[PDB]
Amino acid sequence: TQPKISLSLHAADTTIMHRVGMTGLYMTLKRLEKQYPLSRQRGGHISWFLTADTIELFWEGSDFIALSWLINESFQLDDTGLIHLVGLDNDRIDLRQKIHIHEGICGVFLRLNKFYQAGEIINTELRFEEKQVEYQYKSLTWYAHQTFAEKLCEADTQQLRHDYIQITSWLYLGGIVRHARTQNTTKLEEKPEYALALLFVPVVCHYCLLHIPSEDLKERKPHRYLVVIPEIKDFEDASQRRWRLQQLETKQFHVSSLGEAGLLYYSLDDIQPEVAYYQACQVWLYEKTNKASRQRTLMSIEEIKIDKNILITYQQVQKYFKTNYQIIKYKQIFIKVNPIRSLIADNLVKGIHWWSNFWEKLVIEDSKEYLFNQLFSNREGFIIMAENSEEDKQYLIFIKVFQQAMKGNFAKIYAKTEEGKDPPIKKKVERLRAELNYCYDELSFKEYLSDFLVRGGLNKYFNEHQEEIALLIKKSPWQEIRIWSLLAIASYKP
Amino acid sequence: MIAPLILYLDVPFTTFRESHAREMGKTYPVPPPATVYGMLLSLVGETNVYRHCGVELAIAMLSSPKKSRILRQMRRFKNADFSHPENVIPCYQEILSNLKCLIWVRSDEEKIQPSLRERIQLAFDHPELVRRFGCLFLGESDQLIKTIKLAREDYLEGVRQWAIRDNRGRLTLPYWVDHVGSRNTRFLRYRIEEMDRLSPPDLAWTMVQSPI
Amino acid sequence: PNYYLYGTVLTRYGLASLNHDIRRGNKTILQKGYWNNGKIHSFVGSSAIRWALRFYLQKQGYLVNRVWDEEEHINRLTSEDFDPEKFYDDDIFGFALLPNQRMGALGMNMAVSLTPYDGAVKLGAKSGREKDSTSLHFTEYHATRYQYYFGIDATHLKDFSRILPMIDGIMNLPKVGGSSNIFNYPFCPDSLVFQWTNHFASYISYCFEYCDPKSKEAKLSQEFIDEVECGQIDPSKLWIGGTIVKDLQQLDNFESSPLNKAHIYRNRNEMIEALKTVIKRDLGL
Amino acid sequence: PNYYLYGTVLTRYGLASLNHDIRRGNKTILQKGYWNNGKIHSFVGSSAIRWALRFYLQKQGYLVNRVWDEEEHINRLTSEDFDPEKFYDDDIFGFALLPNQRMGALGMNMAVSLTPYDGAVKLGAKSGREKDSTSLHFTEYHATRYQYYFGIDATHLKDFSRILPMIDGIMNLPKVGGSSNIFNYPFCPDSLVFQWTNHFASYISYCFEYCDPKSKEAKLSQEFIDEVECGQIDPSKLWIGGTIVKDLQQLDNFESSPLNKAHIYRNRNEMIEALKTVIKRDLGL
Repeated sequence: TQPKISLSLHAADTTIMHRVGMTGLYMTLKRLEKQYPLSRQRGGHISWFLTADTIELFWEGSDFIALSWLINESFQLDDTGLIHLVGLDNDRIDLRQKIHIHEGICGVFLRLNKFYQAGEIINTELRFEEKQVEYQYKSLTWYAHQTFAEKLCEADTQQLRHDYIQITSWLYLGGIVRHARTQNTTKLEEKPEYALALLFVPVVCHYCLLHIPSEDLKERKPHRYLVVIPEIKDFEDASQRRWRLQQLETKQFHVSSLGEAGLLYYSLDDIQPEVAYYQACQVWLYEKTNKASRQRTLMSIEEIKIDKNILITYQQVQKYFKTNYQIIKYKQIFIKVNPIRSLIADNLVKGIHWWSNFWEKLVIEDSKEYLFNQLFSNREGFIIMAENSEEDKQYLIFIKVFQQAMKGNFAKIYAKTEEGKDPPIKKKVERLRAELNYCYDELSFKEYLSDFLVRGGLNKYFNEHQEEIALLIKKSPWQEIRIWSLLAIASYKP
Repeated sequence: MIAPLILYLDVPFTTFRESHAREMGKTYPVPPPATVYGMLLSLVGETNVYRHCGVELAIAMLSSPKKSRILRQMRRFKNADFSHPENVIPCYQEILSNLKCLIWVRSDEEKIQPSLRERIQLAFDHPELVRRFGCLFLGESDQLIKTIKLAREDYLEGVRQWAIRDNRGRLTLPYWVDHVGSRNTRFLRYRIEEMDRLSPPDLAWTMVQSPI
Repeated sequence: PNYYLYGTVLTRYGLASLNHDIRRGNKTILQKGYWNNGKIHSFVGSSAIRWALRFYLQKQGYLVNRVWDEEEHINRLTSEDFDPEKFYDDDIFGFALLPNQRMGALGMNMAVSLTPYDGAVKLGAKSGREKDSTSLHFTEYHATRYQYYFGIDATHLKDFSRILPMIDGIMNLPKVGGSSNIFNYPFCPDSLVFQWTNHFASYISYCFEYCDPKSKEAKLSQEFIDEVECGQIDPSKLWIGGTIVKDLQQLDNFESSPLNKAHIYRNRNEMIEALKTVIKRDLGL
Repeated sequence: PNYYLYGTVLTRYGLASLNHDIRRGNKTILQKGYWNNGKIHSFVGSSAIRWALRFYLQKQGYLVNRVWDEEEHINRLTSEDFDPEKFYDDDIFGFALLPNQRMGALGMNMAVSLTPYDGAVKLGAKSGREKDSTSLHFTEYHATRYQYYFGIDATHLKDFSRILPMIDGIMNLPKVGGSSNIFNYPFCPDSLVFQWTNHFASYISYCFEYCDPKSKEAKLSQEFIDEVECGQIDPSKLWIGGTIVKDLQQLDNFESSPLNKAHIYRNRNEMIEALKTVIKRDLGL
């Protein structure tokens, strides 16, 4: 029959949020026909025709009852008070991820209590490794999503309105009224179908928790919420992607950068070498302005465009570099994110070399060795990427030169070592690190480096690349040469 | 058919905050047709907005700018008292730096003489004759324009990034802006395609009309 | 007959942490963004300099509708119905309301650090045997020169005589909002590029450029000189003053270049007097 | 009117380690950053000199809201409510407890090192054969003259007579926070460039330069002298005293340059007395 509601991704007036709401409509109707395959089961007899990029609606009788049934079935609340969105497959989602998504949605969409009424704070002690950490969350009772149907349809005729409808920030993120004194007039307006899309946006977007590297996670529980909103190219592709991303563990969702969350949203995407892969998504950062802030405010929006090379490099980093340490304490499941992974990811998104300044972060900045230990755990990975770096070549040759020189020095010590006595190779290595760290200017450090190279003996590598290594020593700032010498000492493996 | 007038644009800082981004000063990558149309009206000293409906505008983006965020204690009309602290709110606004672009103006669809192209040309031949006010700016009032001059298609003799309105594109630029709310705002979906042409593709022509 | 006055002004070399942005528990990040060649430069908001000019106008007579209560650190408004014919601030910076509005007769871009920003910070632990929180603060600072560009339509002014106090204010800019307690950074001009023309477009927006990281030479950008030599941006309307005059006079062939026939003075006050005389003669003050 | 006092001060030559930043490993790095010519210079923070001025005001017997218990190494508040009318430190340095806040008359900048920092370090070790983890350590030091810039607003002072003790404190600055045990660096001035004008524009910020990259010479910068030549920065409002007076008097054509008709005194106390007399005459004290 004729469409009372017509929605197409190809429509010009739509924005990204309208498209993601359209995808939410697509998936919730898919789950509904999975739950109610037969026409008469659904109230009002609302039929939907679904295509790759079009969602098509027909029903019988007055609209009000049809959209009321649709809304009531779409958004629900379980006994525990957590959110229940039929678009997402709650059956195979565990309770921890349900708490995660519910907390996110009340923290970003239902930020205001004028739209929702909460229940009692429900605390449950979930068991991990013989530790019953008490998850404490505020249960809900009602929210404006369940009853937007009254605003969508006309009061007198119980039918969809034929004019623009004023919307609010809970429907469209970022759509606050700047001037409260002009609340009646300066309010965002939209057509009813786009209003329904803005109703159903929350299902598609995932939610992640951000941890400030400067802030000790022990002294600061995470409260910043990152909302990942993906650009829509096809309904089925987005639905499959979201259902795949449902599999991930909550400890993955805790990230240290917006780009990390964006890459995680596309981590489970299939890679096809014949198909040119390209995916785009938006990351919306929500954070309390101050300590006593009542509700979160949108503090950053950043676009991520991921191609094939960036994604495979990110998978390589994930493989080589260690995962998060799920520290668990008194109801305190802290998550230790590796800063390096994020640093690389950031540089990747920037398109700049991953090795922008790892050492700076690993040692200079990381005196505590929080990620320096990760360096120790992932030093090979660092080298791997450095190997990829062609410019590193010269420094790699210098690494081999210094390793040969220290091999010669250790051979000299072995010759000096008396029979029966244990040679202090560990003590000599510690002395090497201390002496290199002692060097305070270019002249002294170059003195020590040249003297050590001479004491090493005949070096094959320094003979083969005489001019290149000589020019590298002459040109490079002595701090850099010291850094790579320390890396050579740390990377020595006979 | 008379060659369409071409303007060279160079703005150090600019921002095109989106219609629905009212909580954040997050901006379009490209100047929207509505903002360009308004700036052209300001250049020709045309206060009325309905005078030059129908003019077709095409934008060629010479270099992709960088997006940067800045903090501002923007003032809002929340409380009746001006001195009340509720008026001042700290929020972030994104800016585009070193924006260089070329604009094609085709005023043949205009039904009122003289057309916008003729007015812009006459303004550029005789700067002293044109009477207007204010300082020419793109986006926010404080974001002045470094260089707007009459130029040919060969001014950079380089490679151009055009803004082609794709029904499946990413950007949703408005060509008519309703400042009060969002009723009369009209959107078109665009894309940035890297093509080596000195003349804009037909699709790249965005023709401004009243929302009615 | 429209008349405008555009100007690119470069400040001195000093240590500055002027504007800042939202902190991260530790560190008070000076806001920054990309610039020429993509290098990150520290910025100073346009509203900061407009606030500085408003404070200058209020500090020396020149009736202001938007008075700044120094004791309370708040902005009190004398007359809710803005009267640009009387108040200097409504005449220049304009106002907004729910008659209805008035576009400000002054537009200035945000100030830009002439040199790219490098990671620099300042430890800030407060003295005392007891070491509680709110200690070890970090203040990101920058040792560069700041260059900002402004433009005024003198015709749009309700009182044409109000251009001169703005000139004195820009010359004697009191203070851009910043950590004067830790980083007292003066904002008085050190080299000016003014142009008083009836043309709407002035191609002198950002002419001071040196890059060459961690340096203070601050040569005139090559593109500005090429634009001057081209034939446009008429040298007769140009006004060059400050320390850059020395480098211009040390340039080879400068005695024959078209830049020679531009109004050029080493002394800043002589520049200001000559420009003010020209403006007063042209506007009939 | 609106009188302000600006000055750039140079210290004597000696070994200084006054601003150790967050140390790494065993070496106590003193804070450093880039400056003129791109060479790393050592910085002493302005908060340290503000603390030194606070301590001077406390010691001389003035009220001072914040009392510093030397034996306890703790800071106490005489009254929880800041009263700039009664307390000198609240009047001058300002406050923010979080009325509530004051702008603060004294605005001071960082103390830069006139000579670039080579990287000299000093080893210290605990005596005795019994050696533990805390046995040996490295402390970074610098042999330099330090230079900082400050600016105060005479009108902004709640009591105008408070400008005299601050000048006396600057000329008699107590110890600036550092390591006095092993690097006792006196911060007493030995060459001043003071400006006391009604306009704000200041062109004396960091007007000192080194003759040789590693030397104790401390000649006046070329830019400052050239700007005095050109016509701005009126010599009648200039106040130069200290060791630089000898170098200025040994310059050629000094009797003809505008520097001749500026207030120059070999003895710093005489120049301070003259400037104090001028200030007391100007502000009716």
